[PDB]
Amino acid sequence: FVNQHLCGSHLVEALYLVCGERGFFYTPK
Amino acid sequence: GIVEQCCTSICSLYQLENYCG
Repeated sequence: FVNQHLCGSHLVEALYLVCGERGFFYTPK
Repeated sequence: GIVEQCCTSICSLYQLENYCG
């Protein structure tokens, strides 16, 4: 699921699933 | 940043994991 174009909520979802308990930062600029 | 790497071009795990805590 990560090796595609991911935008907006789809990107945030991928960071959530991959990062897990590590958390993450989303900085779209 | 993430949008240029993962939205306007094809994302990767390597790149996503740079944004994990």
